[PDB]
Amino acid sequence: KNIDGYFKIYSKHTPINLVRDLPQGFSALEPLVDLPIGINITRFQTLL
Amino acid sequence: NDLCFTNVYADSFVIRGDEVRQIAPGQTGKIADYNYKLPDDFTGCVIA
Amino acid sequence: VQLLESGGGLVQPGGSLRLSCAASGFTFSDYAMSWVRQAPGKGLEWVSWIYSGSGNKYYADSVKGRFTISRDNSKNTLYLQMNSLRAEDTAVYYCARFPIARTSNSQSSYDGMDVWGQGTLVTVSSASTKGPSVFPLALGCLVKDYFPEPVTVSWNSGALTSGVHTFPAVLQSSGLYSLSSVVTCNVDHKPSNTKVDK
Amino acid sequence: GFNCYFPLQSYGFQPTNGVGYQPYRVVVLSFELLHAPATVCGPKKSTN
Repeated sequence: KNIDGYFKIYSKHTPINLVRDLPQGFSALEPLVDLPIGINITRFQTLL
Repeated sequence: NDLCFTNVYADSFVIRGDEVRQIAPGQTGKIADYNYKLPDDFTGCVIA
Repeated sequence: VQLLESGGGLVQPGGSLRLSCAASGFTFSDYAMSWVRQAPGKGLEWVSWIYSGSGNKYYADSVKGRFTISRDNSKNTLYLQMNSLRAEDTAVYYCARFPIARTSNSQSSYDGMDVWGQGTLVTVSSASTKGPSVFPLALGCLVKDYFPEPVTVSWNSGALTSGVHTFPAVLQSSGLYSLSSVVTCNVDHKPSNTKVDK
Repeated sequence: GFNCYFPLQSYGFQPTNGVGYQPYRVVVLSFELLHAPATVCGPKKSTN
């Protein structure tokens, strides 16, 4: 998320058992790190 | 120490003693005009 | 700013010697340097010009090959090796600072021969030296039979200054110069290194 | 050559030079603040 230039990543790593789709249940994403990037962003990718 | 800025730039070089007074805003000569010019609207410091 | 020349003296024809110009009061590496020749009682004849040792050295058309100019920025000195000297080169050599670097606001003799040293005197002649002989005359004293020019002549060792007229020496049949100071006389001949009080 | 001078001249930095000719190291801190979040702050005084 990008608020006030700040780029914040919330995250949570969960041990699961699944092969497709997203599991049921509820888990809140704890804040992980906030980055004072201050720049605008509109697009992204992934790395594999 | 009271203020905060987006970023700092340390511009490091070596000049002559008689030439240090050429690293002030609005100064003219052979270092200011020809080598390293500081704008008159300078927000920073010079450390020699 | 001062440029002091050394090495002016008696030279046998076809000889070799070295003018050394110690330059002080300015950043020696930033300004070009030059040597300028002045025959006794004649005009300024440019000798040579330099700015960097690895760069191009410029020489007068009459001295190409027999002269060599060089710098030493560590010693702040300008050197001139003159070899195979010819007769017309008997003269006074001035070491002149030729500024070539103009800055924005600082306007300074850019490309003008800015400051000239006292200049040494080189005599290219096989004739030997001879001590001056004073001949007192308005009081006066005649310094005859001294070789070579110049000789420093004064009244009362510089104490009496007003009215002291010195006329340039002459080249006599014997080749021996002569002046006279008119208003004791101090006659100091550096090449023969004699100080005479008459 | 003439009218073709090398643009850069060297500094003659000898230990015996007068102070006006001695090599002075100069660091210019240029401070920039803008819409990007102020990221370089000074030490935040903390009491007991």
